[PDB]
Amino acid sequence: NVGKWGPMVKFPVVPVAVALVPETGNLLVWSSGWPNRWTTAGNGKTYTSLYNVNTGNISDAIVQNTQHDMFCPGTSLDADGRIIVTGGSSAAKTSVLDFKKGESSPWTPLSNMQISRGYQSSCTTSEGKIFVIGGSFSGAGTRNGEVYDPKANTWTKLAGCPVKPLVMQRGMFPDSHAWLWSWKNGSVLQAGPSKKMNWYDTKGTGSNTPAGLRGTDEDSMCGVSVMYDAVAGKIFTYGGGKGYTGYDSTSNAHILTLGEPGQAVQVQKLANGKYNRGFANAVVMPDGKIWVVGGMQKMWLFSDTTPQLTPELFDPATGSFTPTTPHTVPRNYHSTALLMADATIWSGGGGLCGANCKENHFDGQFWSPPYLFEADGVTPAKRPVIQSLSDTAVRAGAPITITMQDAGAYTFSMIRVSATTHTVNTDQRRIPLDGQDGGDGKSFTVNVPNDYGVAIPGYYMLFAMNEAGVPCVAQFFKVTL
Ligand SMILES: *[C@@H]1O[C@H](CO)[C@@H](O)[C@H](O)[C@H]1NC(C)=O
Ligand SMILES: *[C@@H]1O[C@H](CO)[C@@H](O)[C@H](O)[C@H]1NC(C)=O
Ligand SMILES: [Cu+]
Repeated sequence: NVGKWGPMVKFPVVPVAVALVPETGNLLVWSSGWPNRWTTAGNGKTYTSLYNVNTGNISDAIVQNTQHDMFCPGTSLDADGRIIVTGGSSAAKTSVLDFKKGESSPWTPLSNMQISRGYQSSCTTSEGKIFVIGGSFSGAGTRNGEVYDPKANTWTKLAGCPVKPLVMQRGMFPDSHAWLWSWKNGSVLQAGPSKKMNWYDTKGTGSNTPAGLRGTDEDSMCGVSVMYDAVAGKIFTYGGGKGYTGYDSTSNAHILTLGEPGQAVQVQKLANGKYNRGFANAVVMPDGKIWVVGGMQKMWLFSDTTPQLTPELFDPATGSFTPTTPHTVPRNYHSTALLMADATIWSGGGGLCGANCKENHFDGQFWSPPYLFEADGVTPAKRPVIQSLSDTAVRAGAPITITMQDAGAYTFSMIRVSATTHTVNTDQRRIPLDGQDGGDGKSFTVNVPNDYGVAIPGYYMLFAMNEAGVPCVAQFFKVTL
């Protein structure tokens, strides 16, 4: 039992960026101002397409954003499940999609950023603000840190949050794709890709302080990281290279353990993965395993060379990797992967290099992990069902009563609804939840962690896993301020 690939789909745009839409769980994908190519200046618009998980069908490409070419942006989901995309080819702009108004309805404008930028990272802070830093694909000026207040609809520079301490030594865009992880009291850990990690404080006029080196790791551009147990403060990191392009990626794997902001982050070095990867994606699953898919060995853009076609499942409880079933198409630069509400995992994309470019990959597939199958690894297991939640918009600390269709012993986790492009996914985090049996083996009460630095505001998927480890299809709910 190594899981199983689902059937292949082929979008009418190259799915370079993708987002899970709250409530439905549909998968929204976008490229740029063209379906199949990009430019630095962009086309003043974006093509998007949407996979519907209720029907299994894909809709044809539309120009859904008519003011902003959202190639190479920052992405974050805010406290209400709005997808906020910054910069990129239209390097000054902020756009927003509110799913409630229609998954295919026009993206609408928000305030321009103070500093124009592209290939920055964006994250939603414990206050529900949006912090960006870096990003020199486009724009101008030192790409210092700024913060978006979505109540005020303003962007403010944070003099105390310079980019300098995160910049790597070599290669293109050394200030870009920071591994940003929101934490307690408005803090953000930049965990990489520079071997030097740094705390940022997004309150006030800003502050920053070293968080320590990432053990013995080297600079790791377009390595991956994921916060697989926010309650324990754990982040898994893998791979990357000394520069954006030009060098061999690594199979280095670490676990970071966060304590208090401004303190030193603990780093443990694991056994290496079997495959070295740059431009991979990492996805945390409801059981706390991490799936690492794609990437290449010697890093170049728009290239299918030295592809790693065999993904790996990492289990933090064993500190070990296991290979899963190979795919046939490379998933290198501009590839994406994302957890779906049915606990399968999207993988696809790659390329975006013009008409008749053989490195364009419009396609992808959904990977069903081992937990969806019986011990023979081929028969689909029966799945539990959440009938209801007591509440769907709860505060930090607040209880939620979860009513299962069938009586039994269940475990729970909530995974933050997320989006990804260019290896960057700041939105994804897992919180394991202790469930209190309510008497009947059917109603269970959990509490949201009491800290908004752990339970970052916004939408989550609540999964219940039965005694076999088989997860249900998630319910959505939000954590409010
Ligand atoms: C897609 O749409 C068709 C009708 O065009 C519908 O019959 C079908 O059930 C939907 N899903 C799949 C997976 O074909
Ligand atoms: C939050 O951070 C600020 C620094 O901006 C600090 O003044 C305060 O001590 C922190 N609050 C808590 C509850 O730790
Ligand atoms: Cu790119």
